[PDB]
Formats: sequence, C-alpha cells, structure tokens
Amino acid sequence: APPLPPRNR
Amino acid sequence: APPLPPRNRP
Amino acid sequence: APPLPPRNRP
Amino acid sequence: APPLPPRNRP
Amino acid sequence: LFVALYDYEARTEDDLSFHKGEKFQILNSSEGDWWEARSLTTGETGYIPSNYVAPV
Amino acid sequence: LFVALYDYEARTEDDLSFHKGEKFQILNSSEGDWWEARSLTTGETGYIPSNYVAPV
Amino acid sequence: TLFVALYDYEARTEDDLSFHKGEKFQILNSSEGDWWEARSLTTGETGYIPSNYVAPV
Amino acid sequence: VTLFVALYDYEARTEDDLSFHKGEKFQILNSSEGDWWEARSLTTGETGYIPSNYVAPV
Repeated sequence: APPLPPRNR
Repeated sequence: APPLPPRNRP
Repeated sequence: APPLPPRNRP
Repeated sequence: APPLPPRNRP
Repeated sequence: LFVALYDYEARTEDDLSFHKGEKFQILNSSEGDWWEARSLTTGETGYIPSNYVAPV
Repeated sequence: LFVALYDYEARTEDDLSFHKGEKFQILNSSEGDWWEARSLTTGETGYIPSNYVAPV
Repeated sequence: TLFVALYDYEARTEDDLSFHKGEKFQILNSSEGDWWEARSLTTGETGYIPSNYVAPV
Repeated sequence: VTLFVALYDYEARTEDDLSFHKGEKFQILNSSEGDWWEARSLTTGETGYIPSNYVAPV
C-alpha cells in the first residue's frame, strides 16, 4: 500500500 | 521502483 | 512514517 | 534518501 | 471511471474505505489529490487518495 | 481541525514537532503542502507536513 | 524535451506506456499533471508516463 | 536571504542537476517551475536543480 498524498487545503 | 504520483484530474 | 512533502516555496 | 519528486514541466 | 489498485481503510468519516478492484465514479477532483468519489459497489460517497486508483 | 497520524521531529525551528494523536488548528494552508498550525496540546505554532495528518 | 526512464514501469491502464529503465521519450503533453503524455523513441508507442520515473537527457 | 540545507546526499541524474552532500547549504534562485528548484551551492558556487524534498530552510 503506497504512502498517502497530502490532504486537501 | 518509487511510489507513483497521483493520477491527473479527469 | 511516510516521506515528507516538498517544502513550500521560499 | 527519500523518493525523488516529479520533474518540472519542460 | 476509476479502479482501486489497493485496499484503503478510511482515516476520517468523510473518507471512503475500499477494496482492491473496487470501481468509482469521480464526483469532484478539483480540490487536490483527495477526490470525492462514488463507490459503484456500495453507492457510498466519500474522499479517496488519487494515487490509489487508475482509469478503467 | 486535524489530527496527527505519525510522529514528526522538526527539521527546522519554524516546524512543529508533534506526536501521533496530537490535534491541530490550521492557521495557513495556502503556501503549499506544509501548513502553519497551532498545536492544541501545547499552543505552539509552526509548519507541519499535510500528509502526516487527517481531518478530525 | 527528451527524457530517459530511471526505472522500469508496467502500465496500470491501457492509456499508460510500459517501459524499461533507459528508454527515451519525447514528451507530447505535460500540462495535465504529474502523468505526462509521451512518445517512446524505441517503439513509437504513445501513452502516459509518471514524471517521477524520468530525468531529462 | 532564502537559505536551505540538504538533509541527504543527492547524486545528479542529469547535467543540469546539482549533486550535493548532506549539510550543504543553498541559496534558492528560482522555485517557480515546480518541485525541482534552481539553487546556488554555497560550498562550491555551482548552480543547478535540486529536489525540494531533500532540503529544509536554515
């Protein structure tokens, strides 16, 4: 499972 | 092999 | 602990 | 050493 | 339409949980790398990480 | 409001260090993927990486 | 506008390009995000590639 | 003015990249093109691109 992306602003 | 980037917006 | 994101622009 | 970020647009 | 490449367990209530192979309709992708999607397996809507999916 | 999913040790003075479970008020998320936040445990302010947190 | 692959990549979708490390590309479209439309200079095949898998030549 | 320090070693993947050692300091010349920034090394004076997740502000 890949790392999660930065959350939306 | 590095993680793939987020897909382009549809 | 995941990789850190690219820093903000100066 | 973290994964490299996406390259800049040409 | 997109398909999930990995399982994902929601980290917040507004996230969607899903299994590998699950398919989605994207409802909103303009807010960043987390997209609002509709599960075509459950009908549930929520945010998903757009690096966990690929176009169908 | 956001919560930390992992520990983070500041890499610079303007960073916030924090522990998993720590809660934050976001003060500025307009500069990129590092957001200025206020720790609701210490009141300390600084930048945090926005992939280390999730909405509460 | 030429790039080379730093790693192998197996396509995840039909519109993706598969490629081996060292393969070279002409970039056709890089304005839609971190996946770029490219032309393989080995096969002539066109498709999307992850732009963190390549470096400029 | 805008100074950064390398947290890791980096070997250039292309001629326009800067190679650098952990601890090296940089002046950022242009960060407006994406996640690779044009910088000037304050140890060698060389200019080139660096990955902006390999550095932290000083």
